[PDB]
Amino acid sequence: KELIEYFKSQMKEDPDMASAVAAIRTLLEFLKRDKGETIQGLRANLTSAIETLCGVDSSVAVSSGGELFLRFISLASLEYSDYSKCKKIMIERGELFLRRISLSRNKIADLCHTFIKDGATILTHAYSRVVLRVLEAAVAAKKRFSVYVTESQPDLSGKKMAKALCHLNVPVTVVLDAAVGYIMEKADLVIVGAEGVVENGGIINKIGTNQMAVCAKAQNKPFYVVAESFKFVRLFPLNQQDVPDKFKYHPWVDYTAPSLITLLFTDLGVLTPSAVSDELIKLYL
Amino acid sequence: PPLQAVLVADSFDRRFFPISKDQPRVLLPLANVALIDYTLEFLTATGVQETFVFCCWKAAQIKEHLLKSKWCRPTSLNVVRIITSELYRSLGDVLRDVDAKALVRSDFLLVYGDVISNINITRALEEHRLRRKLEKNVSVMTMIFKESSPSHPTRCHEDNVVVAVDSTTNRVLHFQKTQGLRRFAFPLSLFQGSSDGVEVRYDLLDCHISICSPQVAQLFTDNFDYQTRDDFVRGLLVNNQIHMHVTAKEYGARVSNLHMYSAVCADVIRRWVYPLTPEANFTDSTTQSCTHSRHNIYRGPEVSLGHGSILEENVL
Repeated sequence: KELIEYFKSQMKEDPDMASAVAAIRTLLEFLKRDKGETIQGLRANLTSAIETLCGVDSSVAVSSGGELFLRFISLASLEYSDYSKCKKIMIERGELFLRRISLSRNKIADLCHTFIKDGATILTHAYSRVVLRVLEAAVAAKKRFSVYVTESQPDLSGKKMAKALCHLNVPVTVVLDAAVGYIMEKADLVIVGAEGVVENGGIINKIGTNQMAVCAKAQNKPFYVVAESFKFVRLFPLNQQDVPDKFKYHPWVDYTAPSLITLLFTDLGVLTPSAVSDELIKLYL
Repeated sequence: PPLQAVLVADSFDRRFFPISKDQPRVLLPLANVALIDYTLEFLTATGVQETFVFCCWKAAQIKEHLLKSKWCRPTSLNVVRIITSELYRSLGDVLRDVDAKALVRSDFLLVYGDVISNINITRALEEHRLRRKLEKNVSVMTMIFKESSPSHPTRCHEDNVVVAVDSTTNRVLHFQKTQGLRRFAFPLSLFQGSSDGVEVRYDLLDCHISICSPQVAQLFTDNFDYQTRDDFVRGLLVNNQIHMHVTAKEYGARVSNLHMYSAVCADVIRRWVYPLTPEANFTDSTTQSCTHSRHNIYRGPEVSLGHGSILEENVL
């Protein structure tokens, strides 16, 4: 088809860009193709596309972006119940939404880079563009710090993060996945990216994040999390088993409770683990 | 009666003999900030409403620095007045000239242009006025002293003094320096009238802050060979009464030589002269802003600190 190809094309011009933003761009672009003038036909065709896209890419971010797009179309449906000017106004609002989501990363970096002090040691788990941007803005602010990255045994992405950080002239250091407890005392704060924010405040991240959060809680170490707004998902896992199996697939993801998180840096502002629930309730997604 | 002070922005003694050739003593940067700024801030904070600034040595620089400063602005509550002259050779001539011009009216403060202090003088001034109103023209001067230890670095030998005061009501009966002298002598006149509350004090730091009276200037015109304040006090004590006021919870010191300079600098950086600190920026300047951090490390704007250097203690 065209959905698969367009998704892969948007993923390929810029590797940097996340999967959910690319999926939202593909959905809005396919919205221009729509010929049916009935609302359930538009709804079902687009929902089919979002499920197929989610099948292609097993990630929580893609599903979150799809859920947000359907909720935004449902609001634009409660506009007038028209689907005559509704498609037009919806396209404009969607373009505005895309431009706004583009600046999310810069907003998160400019808001989170202030919590890093000169001479402090940072502890990161895996590669993430958001934490990389935060660190680049901190070093851009005439700051000096040391970073410890976990190798991320499932896929050697921690080494990629360390390479991209050492390229910015920062004394990075790679540690073993089993050494997260040995270097926890030599870290002043922990900053990691989140793949998806659950209803209560927890985060769905790489398999090696919950144990690090546990060690941080055991040593009173600030555990900060950086994530965008399009990663908010209406899930409520009670333990490591309540997480959907489609997101885990040696699992590739785990859930972290909000009691182990100190603060959250999102494009909407710096928030606590409980404010995200209020935001999700306000959206009624 | 509005509180008025006199500022001697020239110290007729030359101990900073090399450095004072190109640039006055009272504009030497202590903590990136001149001493006359410290003195004016102290006067403005203690309640002074008017000051009379006298300058002889390199007065042009003094005046054009004060004229750029914030105290000469129309929004300042301490109106300053610059009186310049090339004849002045000592403090006695300055006080004689004040008496000749009739500037002062009531109890005025006599401070040097290189005094750094955060002392409040309302209490001592109140005590002074009540004492003066029980004894109308008795009780003429009040020297402010900061109680310290004889071991302290701030107590230099060149300014070190020993007093023989009354403990019932603070009153100076004997006052003398201890510069280059090992056994002190106290005359027997002290034990003449009462003889019960007499005490020797050696734990005192001369702040060089004195609550004077117009009659002090009168006596300065009377006695022609009064060249300083110390000589005024000795010549009045051989013979009017002079009293004191001791402080224990406030800081005050005068920069007289280099050793005194490195003592007040250390005290100011270590926040001993709070609120007067570099972080506060009490001059309202834009090129003197700083940020106070841990271990009393002060960093300004555009510090460009290189990787590897270590700031370990109180630096500015």
